[PDB]
Amino acid sequence: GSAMGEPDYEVDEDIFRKKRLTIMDLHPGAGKTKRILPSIVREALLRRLRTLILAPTRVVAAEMEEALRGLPIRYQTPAVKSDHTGREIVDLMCHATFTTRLLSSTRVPNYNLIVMDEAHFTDPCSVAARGYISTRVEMGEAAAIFMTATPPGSTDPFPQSNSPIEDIEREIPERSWNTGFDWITDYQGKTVWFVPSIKAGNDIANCLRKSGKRVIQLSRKTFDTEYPKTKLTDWDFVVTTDISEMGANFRAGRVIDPRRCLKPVILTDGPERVILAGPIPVTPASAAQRRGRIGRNPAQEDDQYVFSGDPLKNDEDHAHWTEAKMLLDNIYTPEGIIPTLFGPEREKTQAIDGEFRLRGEQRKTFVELMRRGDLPVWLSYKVASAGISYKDREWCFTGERNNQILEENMEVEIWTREGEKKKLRPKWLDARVYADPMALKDFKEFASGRK
RNA sequence: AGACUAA
Ligand SMILES: Nc1ncnc2c1ncn2[C@@H]1O[C@H](COP(=O)(O)OP(=O)(O)O)[C@@H](O)[C@H]1O
Ligand SMILES: [Mn+2]
Repeated sequence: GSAMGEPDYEVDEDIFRKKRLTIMDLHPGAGKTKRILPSIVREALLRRLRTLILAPTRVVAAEMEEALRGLPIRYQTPAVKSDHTGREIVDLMCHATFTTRLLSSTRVPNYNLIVMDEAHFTDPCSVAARGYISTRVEMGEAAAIFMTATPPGSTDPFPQSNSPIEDIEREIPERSWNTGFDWITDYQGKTVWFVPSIKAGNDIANCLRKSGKRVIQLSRKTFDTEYPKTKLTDWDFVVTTDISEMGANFRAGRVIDPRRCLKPVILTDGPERVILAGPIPVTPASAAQRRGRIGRNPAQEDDQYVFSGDPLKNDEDHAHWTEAKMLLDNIYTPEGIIPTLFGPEREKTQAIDGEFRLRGEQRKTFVELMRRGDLPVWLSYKVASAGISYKDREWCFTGERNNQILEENMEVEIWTREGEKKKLRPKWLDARVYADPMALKDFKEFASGRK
């Protein structure tokens, strides 16, 4: 038994058995991250188990550190700074960090216990990680615990909460607004507002500030200096991307959720390419996670969730299912086994197995294009499997006529390392490297030979 | 688009 949000003395021996995958399917705010996880970790240390803890984002990682503070844990994330002796048997890192380590030339510890928090995360690295973890369990090499309020197959956008939630459907502005949305600024409590992009977040946040509102902007770019500020009394609005979709304990009163996002889609009609489709409705699991940011305080009973529109459950055309398989086909078990996708996430798209297997230098190039080149999984796969080296940027110019990249209606020119002037016309098109002007600048640096 | 950047 336990009290005071403190960990339970009693932990089930069942969850530590090899060949055992435990799905902890508990509602938002039940105590997965900050009460259950510490109990498991303390009991893992006593059992002397080589242990891996996985967070989807740095927001979840920071939440974990608060609960795990004092324990001999090795943090492998910029989100947390702590002294490490080097003899820690418990490692903590993000989902994508682990997949990266699995794809790189050196070698993950042989964990016999793996705890993945937010085991529904649809980021391609997270899906591939679940594939690895579930084969390790199947082989009898590890015990694993998957913690999530929205396990695969979740259709309920309004799950159980610690406190009653007032669900309100209203129109929500995507852009700045002069007028017509007084309900946003008339509210007295603290609001968490989910935006599909940092661009949209910028022009919504400066719109709120000119109304004398204290606004914190959260994303991958501002996390470091800004997340400690949410752990304060000095804010009205948190305008956040999906970095805060999971795990966050903002201690707020309201979530504004437009329930929209841009989705990468692989197009198969004609030459294969990636587009950014949408904005389209988010999944029921995303809506449920976002709503899960509030109604967490049993002493605070009038929290609000303001949303717009229905969710869209069908995401089979989302590129993350192909890309997860592109990664997992190149990940190997120490025994030699390529892992298969976690049960519930199989046949989201037409497999077939080992289709994305890369050889020798191609697998290294594949990883290098993602980690050093900052290119998406699909694009990196296409370049690597064509036998192109990481530093060979020819493919950025040899695309068919229709692949010519435009910026402000003008044909993009690249000046190369050697002073050639060439039109940006890549052989493979991925809208993620050209849609946003900031993304395109980075891709222009890549095409130059300067990345 | 968003997330991750470890050894
Ligand atoms: N720093 C804190 N101070 C007070 N309460 C907290 C703090 N962090 C989390 N909580 C509360 O503890 C409960 C469980 O938190 P958590 O473990 O994050 O739940 P879950 O991971 O299942 O969403 C929630 O009610 C949450 O609001
Ligand atoms: Mn949690």
